[PDB]
Amino acid sequence: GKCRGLRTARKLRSHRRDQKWHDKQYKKAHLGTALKANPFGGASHAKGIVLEKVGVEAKQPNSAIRKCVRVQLIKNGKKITAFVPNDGCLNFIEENDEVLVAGFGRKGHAVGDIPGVRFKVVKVANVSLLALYKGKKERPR
Amino acid sequence: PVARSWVCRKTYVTPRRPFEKSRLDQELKLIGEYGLRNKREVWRVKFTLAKIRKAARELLTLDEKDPRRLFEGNALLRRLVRIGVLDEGKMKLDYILGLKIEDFLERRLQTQVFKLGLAKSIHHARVLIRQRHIRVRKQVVNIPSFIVRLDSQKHIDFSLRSPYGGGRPGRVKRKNAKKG
Amino acid sequence: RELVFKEDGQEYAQVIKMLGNGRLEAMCFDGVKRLCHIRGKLRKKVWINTSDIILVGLRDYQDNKADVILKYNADEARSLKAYGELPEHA
Amino acid sequence: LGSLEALLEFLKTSEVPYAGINIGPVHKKDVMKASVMLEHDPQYAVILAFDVRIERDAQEMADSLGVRIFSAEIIYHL
RNA sequence: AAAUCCUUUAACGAGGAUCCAUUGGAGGGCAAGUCUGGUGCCAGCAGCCGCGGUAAUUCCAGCUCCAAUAGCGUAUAUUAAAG
RNA sequence: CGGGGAAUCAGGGUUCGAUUCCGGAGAGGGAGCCUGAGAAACGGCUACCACAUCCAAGGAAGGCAGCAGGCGCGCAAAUUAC
Repeated sequence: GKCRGLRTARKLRSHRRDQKWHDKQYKKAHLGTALKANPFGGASHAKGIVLEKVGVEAKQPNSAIRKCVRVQLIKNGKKITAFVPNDGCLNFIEENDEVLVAGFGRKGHAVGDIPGVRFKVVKVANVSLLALYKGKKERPR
Repeated sequence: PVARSWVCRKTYVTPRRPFEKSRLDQELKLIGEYGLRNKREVWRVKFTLAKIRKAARELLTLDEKDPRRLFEGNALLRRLVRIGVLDEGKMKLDYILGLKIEDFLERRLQTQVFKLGLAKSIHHARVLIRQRHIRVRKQVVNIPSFIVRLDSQKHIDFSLRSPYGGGRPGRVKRKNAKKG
Repeated sequence: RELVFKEDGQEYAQVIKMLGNGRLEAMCFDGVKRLCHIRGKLRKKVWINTSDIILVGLRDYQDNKADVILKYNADEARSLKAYGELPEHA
Repeated sequence: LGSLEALLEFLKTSEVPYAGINIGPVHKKDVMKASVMLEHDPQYAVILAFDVRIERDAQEMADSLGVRIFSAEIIYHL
């Protein structure tokens, strides 16, 4: 039962205000705990240096070696694993290059197949991977 | 601080569902019938009609004796009679709700140039207007989306300079005349 | 099936301590021990045992891992013994 | 730049590989490139700085991590 | 202010009018191909369900088609959908 | 920083508002004061704290969160113009 009385504005507001914390989205958002834990720290894209290339196996129902890159970020200097998008894009990357990585799409969660990766590489050595894939540019030498 | 205004407005609303048969057809019929460039031009007229309908709807809710409703209602009806989507007989606020997109698309300069028989196709009219051949009153307009006023209808003439009307041969005729 | 003397970006390995959930961890004839993943078609169809000779697809980026291409048996092992494979037993 | 060539041809003669090069004073991105090296080969994670101003944020970041910086105005010392 | 841009107007300027329209898709959600080469649970696609293990409607291509259009993808904060 | 407001939106609401108008605040951090109707002023001074320029080593001079511009920082932002 909800109190409906004309002088229950404080009771309703107090209840609604404190009961919003049991909402997953509101608590993750408003409490400054997601931000510090987030490797980017509330930034759409982030830049890093490549450690090494790595082959991550897919989930149980369908088997394949997903090509990925271990990258250390520039701002906070912590290690993450980024998934290179299109076919043969791993060839264009080399170890110890400067790489711009973006969120995958699902708001900092995993993908259908590739487990334990949040991020995907968008630029390599200040050149877009789409341009290197479509051959509109060439890796600067 | 700068002596500039930042009063800019969006004139079209995109549809809620992007891919929907029955809708896409209806918009393409409108384009096909009135030779419009893209679906932005149909959404523009939908948005303008919607805003007029919302103004009529929010006026209806007020009482029949209110000075504000009377003044605003008369002004809206006067403007819609002026533009030529109604007549003096059907000049009640209730009838504003009984308009549709056809009524507004009929008043495009492109459409009127085609309907008065200056151009011989709905596609030819848009080109003819854009090429600076058409003029209303003594003013040369090249805007297909120029919405013609009811009293301004009875004179759309060829701009005098124009080869078609004025009497001066263009590049093609000049070049053919020199090599003739 | 025919003999396959293929040493073209892929190495022969002796399976040792095959513990994992597909992990494997065998000892390659040329280099050091590596984790050789059970490739799609070898998941349920072909069974690799605790001590076995395998041709592993040397995946050269990281080099601390690989994937098992082919399983061998006694006759093919004895043949491989004959040409090129160390006096290491089969 | 002349000094940078001089240091690189010395490293070439002494047989040491070099990853990154830069002109001007040392910054926190430079010590971070020295840090991202530290994972690979602990010895190689060093900055050879000749006749340039070390920054406080770079120096304290270098001391907080396992990154050493060789500062010297006379090249003999470097 | 002096110029620029625009408007005005002599001369030149359209037949692959080569004076060239892109960005994303074509199994469902969701508009559009069980067409033809290539690869063979490898390479990759896929927001989600899923497609790939030798006739792939979904991968890399060719052709064709759809969507919006001088714009259209992608990531991320936020609003409606969220009774 | 707070308002005037902004985005979205059936009705109710939710979220944003450093940013051209109004009010407040501070000129690297604090503190003290001269002049003046008005300042605890920084394109005024005096001292300390942090940085840093010239030097004949005796002393001297500092303040872009004004317009340009540069370095740094980072995913993120223009011309040393008339």
